[PDB]
Amino acid sequence: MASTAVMMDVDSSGVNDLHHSEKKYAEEDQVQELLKVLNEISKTTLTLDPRYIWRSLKDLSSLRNQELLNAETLCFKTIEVTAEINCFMHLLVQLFLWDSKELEQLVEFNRKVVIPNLLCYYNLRSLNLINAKLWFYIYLSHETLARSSEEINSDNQNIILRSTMMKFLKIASLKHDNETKAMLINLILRDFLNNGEVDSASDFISKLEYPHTDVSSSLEARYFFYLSKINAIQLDYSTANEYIIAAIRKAPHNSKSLGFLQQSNKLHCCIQLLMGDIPELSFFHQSNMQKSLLPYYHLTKAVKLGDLKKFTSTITKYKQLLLKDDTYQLCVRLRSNVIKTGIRIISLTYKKISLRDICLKLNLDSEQTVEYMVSRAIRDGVIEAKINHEDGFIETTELLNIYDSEDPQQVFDERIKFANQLHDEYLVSMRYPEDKKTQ
Amino acid sequence: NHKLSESDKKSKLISLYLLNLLSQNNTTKFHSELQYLDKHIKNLEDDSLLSYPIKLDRWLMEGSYQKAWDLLQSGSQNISEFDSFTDILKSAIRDEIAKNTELSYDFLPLSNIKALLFFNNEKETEKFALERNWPIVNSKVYFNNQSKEKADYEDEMMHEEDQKTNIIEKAMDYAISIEN
Amino acid sequence: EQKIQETELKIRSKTENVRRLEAQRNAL
Amino acid sequence: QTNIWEENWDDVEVDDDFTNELKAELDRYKRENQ
Amino acid sequence: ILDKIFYGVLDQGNGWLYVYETPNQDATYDSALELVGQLNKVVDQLFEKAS
Amino acid sequence: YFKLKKLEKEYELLTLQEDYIKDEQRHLKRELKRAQEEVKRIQSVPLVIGQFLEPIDQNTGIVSSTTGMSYVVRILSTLDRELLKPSMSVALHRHSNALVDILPPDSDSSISVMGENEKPDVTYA
Amino acid sequence: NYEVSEKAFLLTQSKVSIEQRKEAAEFVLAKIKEEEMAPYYKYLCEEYLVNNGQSDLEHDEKSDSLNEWIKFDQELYNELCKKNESKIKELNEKIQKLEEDDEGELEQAQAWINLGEYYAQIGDKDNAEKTLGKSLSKAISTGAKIDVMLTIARLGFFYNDQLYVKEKLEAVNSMIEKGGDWERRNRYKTYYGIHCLAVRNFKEAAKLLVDSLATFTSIELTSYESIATYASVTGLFTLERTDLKSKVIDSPELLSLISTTAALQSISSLTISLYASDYASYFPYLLETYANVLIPCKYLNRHADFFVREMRRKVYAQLLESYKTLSLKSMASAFGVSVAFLDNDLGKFIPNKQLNCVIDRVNGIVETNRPDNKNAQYHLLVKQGDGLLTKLQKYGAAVR
Amino acid sequence: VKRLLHVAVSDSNDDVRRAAVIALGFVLLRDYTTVPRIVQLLSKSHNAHVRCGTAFALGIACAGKGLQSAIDVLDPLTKDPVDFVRQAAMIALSMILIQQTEKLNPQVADINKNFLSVITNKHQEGLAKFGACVAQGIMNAGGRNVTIQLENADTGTLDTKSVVGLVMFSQFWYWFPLAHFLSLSFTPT
Repeated sequence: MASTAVMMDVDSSGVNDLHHSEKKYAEEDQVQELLKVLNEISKTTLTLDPRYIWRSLKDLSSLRNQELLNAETLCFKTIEVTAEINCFMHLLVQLFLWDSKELEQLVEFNRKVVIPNLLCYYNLRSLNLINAKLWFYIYLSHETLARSSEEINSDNQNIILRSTMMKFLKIASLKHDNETKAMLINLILRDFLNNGEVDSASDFISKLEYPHTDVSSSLEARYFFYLSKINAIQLDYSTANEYIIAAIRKAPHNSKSLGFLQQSNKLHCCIQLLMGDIPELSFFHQSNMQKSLLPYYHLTKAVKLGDLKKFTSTITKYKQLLLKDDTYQLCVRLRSNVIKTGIRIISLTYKKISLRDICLKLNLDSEQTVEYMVSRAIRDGVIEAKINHEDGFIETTELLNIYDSEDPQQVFDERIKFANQLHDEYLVSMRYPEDKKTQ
Repeated sequence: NHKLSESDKKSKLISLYLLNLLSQNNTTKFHSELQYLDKHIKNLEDDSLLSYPIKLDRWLMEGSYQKAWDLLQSGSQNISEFDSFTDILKSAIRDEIAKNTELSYDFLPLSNIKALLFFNNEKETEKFALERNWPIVNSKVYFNNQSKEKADYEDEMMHEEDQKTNIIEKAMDYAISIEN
Repeated sequence: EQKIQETELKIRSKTENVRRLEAQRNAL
Repeated sequence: QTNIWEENWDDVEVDDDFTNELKAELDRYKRENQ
Repeated sequence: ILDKIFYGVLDQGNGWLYVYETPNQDATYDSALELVGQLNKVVDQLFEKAS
Repeated sequence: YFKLKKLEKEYELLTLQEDYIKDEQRHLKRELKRAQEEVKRIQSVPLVIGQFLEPIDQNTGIVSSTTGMSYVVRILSTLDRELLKPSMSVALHRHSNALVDILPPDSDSSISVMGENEKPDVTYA
Repeated sequence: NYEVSEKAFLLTQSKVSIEQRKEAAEFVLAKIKEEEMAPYYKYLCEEYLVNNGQSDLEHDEKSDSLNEWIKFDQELYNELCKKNESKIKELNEKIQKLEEDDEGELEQAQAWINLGEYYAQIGDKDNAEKTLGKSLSKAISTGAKIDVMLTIARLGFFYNDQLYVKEKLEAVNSMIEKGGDWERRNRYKTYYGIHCLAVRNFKEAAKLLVDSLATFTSIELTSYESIATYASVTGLFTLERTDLKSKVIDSPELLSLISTTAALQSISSLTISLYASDYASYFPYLLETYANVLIPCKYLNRHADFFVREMRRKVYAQLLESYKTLSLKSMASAFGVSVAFLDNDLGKFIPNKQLNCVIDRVNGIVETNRPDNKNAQYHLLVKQGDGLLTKLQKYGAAVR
Repeated sequence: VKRLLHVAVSDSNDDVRRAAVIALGFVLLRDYTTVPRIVQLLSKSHNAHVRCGTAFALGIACAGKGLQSAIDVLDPLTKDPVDFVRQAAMIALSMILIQQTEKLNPQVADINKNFLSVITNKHQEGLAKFGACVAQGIMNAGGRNVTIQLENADTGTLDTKSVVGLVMFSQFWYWFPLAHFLSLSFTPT
């Protein structure tokens, strides 16, 4: 029972014992695997009263009991080292709100776990056995504050934490000191997304991606996730989406697809908006609103027309939901964009239309702001036309070519450049059986 | 947490300073500061001074400045302390429009452009356009070349005919060669 | 120090495309 | 929204055919006016 | 022409039969996209088949 | 710092040890590709005719000769199985005497042939 | 079942005429007397309910209902329950005797089928299936599996239902590929050309639906004009000038039923009238076709505007392909219609983009666009690989 | 080495390669270590001479050493169709295998047998049998109680003389009256 609970952890420690003698890939991925199966046993009734007794005994095990806080009494230096650390890993696991509610207790514990005899020698030894999420995933909760008077001061524990993560960013020595890292960024990112202005993300950019391989595509996507949101008000759209496009593409998430990928999708949906593309939410009908899309759809629904009021109405309606996702900042722009979009379409299809007939769409809307409004539109390209008011003729271009240009062959080049994608990758993985079969 | 103190023109300040940032013509940072902002709309809408740049940006970003250019002329903060960028912005406004006119118009009556520039003297305009170095005959701003085409760099790639292609060949040949 | 240390990891990591080409020599 | 429709584009819109027929009258009726 | 029995197009504003002529191209991407269709499918299947 | 000096140092050898190989390969690459060539040119025209009888196994089989010779020989490593065709007029080296290739079906022997009008000239009516 | 489900549909569609209402449940009101239709005629009286289906002796009787024929009585049920039980009791020991005597294999399944088909008459979507299952359990013949087809077809198409039946239609036809030798492929493609006609068929079984005829129809699941009508319109509205002017140009099939039903008068009729390359004539013929065709029939209505504007658009292709240079004025003006409004939805085809039409509002003039080297051929190329590339990214997304 | 490699690797003439391959195990002497892993590359070749050249340089570096690993590399090459090839492999291994025998190394028996096998085999060549009988007597040289040493960890120091006999004997089926040079590295236990 607690036995079997312990027995599982015995296997974990037994697999920790694998890593203990130089064997992570087993251990970590097992620990990874263990992290999931961790939900099973969970709790910590006799698992720990039997753990703190099974392993060995250490001062910190005592200070850990301050987190335990209970009564058992009863009767009943090596193996009890990183196991204890690996259990401090599970300590954090005992903190999930699994076996906890207020980790603000555990906050200090975390430090008092993190900082002492830990966050010390571990550079290549601990391999992302740090979970700074599960470090912060704790603090994540409490950042429901509100309450804290943030934090302490303002809010320095987080500033500290940032600096502490910074204190890791040093510790990210790239000795392999990586994996967990840009969660730190991601934290800081979402910390920006909490308050700060990401743009130092550019510095965070400037450092790195979570290099590289063994990082969870999840994070690597979650990397992109915020990293998308960089370009959000960085107002790069593709790349933002490309992140999403590199995030949802192969980030592995079903359980976490649920609330969390919606988020992704939300901004993702928000992307094509940035481009005014309005894909068919005909899919985004599905696994969406419910709780995510449909305002986006309403947006799309509006953005299909981009009818400012009807547009605004959605916003008018969903602003809080927007506000809930802070996609509100968006769309304030695509308003006239779609207006200008329509302006472009089923309309520019003459080599003109007039001033006033194209002004008619503005005679539908406004006048001689047209001049601006058209220049407003022409300004961006995003249409191609000309005018002369001296002509009063809003002169709407071809947009007509052939592939005479290198334009296709650009794409061919684009295709060409990709010729190495799977081709060079085949060699990227050629190794593994081929090389391990030698073993 | 800073309810500890708080103050009012703090709004005006950033308002000015966003409008500054706005005049400073750094868009994302401008907006990402709105993003940076702790309470945005709660703050924002509650400040006309903050409500200029946004509504402006609406006007601004895509390029119709009509009321905006008027709005700031009417702006109580422009009326209060802000006129610093107001004029700055006006230019900064029109340079876009200048390109927009450029885009929109090969040729434009030196009237219309001025009318677009909200100028009174067209020599006002004329300077710009010729500062812009715009082909101009009587009464009319022209764009014979609306753009910068050629002008040195961005070469050796993106329009190297076989060269790239050959490089690409060479590349693909290295996709053939690095194929080891 | 640890300077000297993970310098290996490069070589450590290097070890490999090698062994592909090993398979490649075979494969050839 | 139901289960499986013909799907996309999207539902587009509606109230056209008759609106057209209204004008298919009118247009033609206008053309009858013509 | 409507049946492409002939190659030309009508000028309304002009009132003319505007020039036109027969060919278009060779079926290639046509030929290609087939594979471009073909592959992933069996492969994604295979890609799955490994997973 | 130190035992690396012992330890660490030794691994540039591996670095090197790695390094050599591609070289060998590229050669070997070329090696095939140059060797690969005549492998084709093994085939050549001045061949003889026979009738494929039957494979003993892949790149083996009994066939016929226009001399009636039937012997264990080789065949296309070009073909395989579904590629291999169980009775064929065939292509044989004289001396190497092996199957160079099938002959797409022969026709005109005796018998005394067949009627062949390919696109007859007669319209009816 | 057929008229049932349609006179269901008809009145459940009742919009235009009280007769659309009236004529439909008219029979039904007698047909519920014909067959004990209540249990679905029950929900069928909840079908069109909450519009005009709101007047019933059991479910709902409301004045906003223009249909009171969506009424019942419990006698219907007593009658039914009697009928049903009668039917039931009959087959009960009969089938039980079919069980008792171990009597027949399909002959056992026979009174099962009878048991089942009641539910068709009854409007029971239940035992008939289980009955069919226990018919099919007794099925030693793909002909009994044919009856599965029938059954499942009577199942879904009694409600004009969807997938499971179609899936069954697959499943039932999947067993032996025979297809009732020549035929049940018909029923397959028929019902399939109805299944897929939900709401689509569009290109898909429209052909198939056009193709085989009249090689079956069903009575209770369909009439023959039905497919003809249905087959035509979609295949029509979908397929090629050539095809249509190869096929619906006419068929003895057509030639038989041409105007025989007037239940058309339009479909390709006014469309080949369109295909005559009209402008104005066909412009009514649409809605003339529409309300005479689309609103009338199950999917024909349910799809609605798929049809509407494409042929609307379509001709313009012709009209374009005629003219490089066409004055939209000469079009929209000289075609005696709303220029602008025409132009508007026509302009709504700019974003639908199926216009090569290069078109003016002001000068009211139309021009063309062309595939050239771009085509889609050298055009589409981009994405096609991309998706692969994605899957290829997906490919490498495996690794481990 | 790297030069020598490609030089060997690239070159037209085999024995060049072969010898060059052979010559490796000298500049490679001090580490026999990867030499098997190294010649593992050339353990495989289209070419025997390659696979010939392999045997020595490897058989050289471990002559006074171990690595059945290195050895066992060559055992298929002891079966490499050409007796001349394996003839080396015979010798080459036996160069390693004096004093090492008997369940310390069991396979020696086979090896010795394989000699005898070959030596008995009438269809194994006097390429094979030659080397075998030699490789046999190699293991048996100086009443089999004597060893083969170079860069002697005893001293830590090279012996040029230890080298020479090999290099001398290197060309032999070229010039048969040679091998007596091999007596150099003979070393007392």
